[PDB]
Amino acid sequence: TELDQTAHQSDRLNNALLMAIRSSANVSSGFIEQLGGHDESAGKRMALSVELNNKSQALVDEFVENAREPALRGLATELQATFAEYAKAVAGQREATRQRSLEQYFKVNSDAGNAMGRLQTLRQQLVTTLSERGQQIML
Amino acid sequence: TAHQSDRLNNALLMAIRSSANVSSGFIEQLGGHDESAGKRMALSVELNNKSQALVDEFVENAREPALRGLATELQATFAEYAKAVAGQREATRQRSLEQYFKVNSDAGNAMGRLQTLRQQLVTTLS
Ligand SMILES: O=C(O)c1ccccc1O
Repeated sequence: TELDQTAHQSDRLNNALLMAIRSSANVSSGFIEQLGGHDESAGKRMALSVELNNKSQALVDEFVENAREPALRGLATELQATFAEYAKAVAGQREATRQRSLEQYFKVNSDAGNAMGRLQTLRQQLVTTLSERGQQIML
Repeated sequence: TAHQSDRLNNALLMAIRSSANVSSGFIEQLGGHDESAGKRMALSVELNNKSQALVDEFVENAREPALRGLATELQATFAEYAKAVAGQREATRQRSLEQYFKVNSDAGNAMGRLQTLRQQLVTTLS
């Protein structure tokens, strides 16, 4: 049944990164809605961005708990540390939205992109490692 | 089955990055970063073309009747998302905040459905 446990680890990964990117999509589009005077819609996107990054970090933390094989743990905790960096930058984008400052938005939008670029590469290496472990069981 | 999951997961990650880039690009236009906004727009076009190609490969390789209806639903829902993101791009080229807001709800709801659709598709891929 360790076979179906590598699939749960892979789905936690894919869901975490998808929601992590959806959260940045919500703050940027919410920032635009705010500049158009759509305060209510912008507030809902801020809340959705909070909820998505919290859900993603919960999956990430569940991911590193169940990653016990050392061929997997080395990439797992770098994914957690990189994500905490990504989460703070998106949180910085949200406070710039509430403050209506393009200045603060550009200040941390480069941080979010850098951490997201490393998150996507870390997912690729982790997905390959999980797929390799699952295949190792069938042979 | 491994190629289908890679197509599905990469298609969705690239589709959401295509949207995040046009919103980023729109914000750069508001700040006077016209050259940097053009680079976000081009990357959004490319991510959309690549994710559309993966969705097409996925649907063609999803023949087992347990997946045929779910694959077609993914295709149509993905079409709704891409159309909205294309509307985000055209609202950006016309520098219209109101046109951006109109299509933003269509993109958010479609991607919320794609998130649940992808989960159901990979459990049927087991
Ligand atoms: O994924 C979302 O929730 C979303 C929201 C607004 C715009 C584009 C999007 O993908």
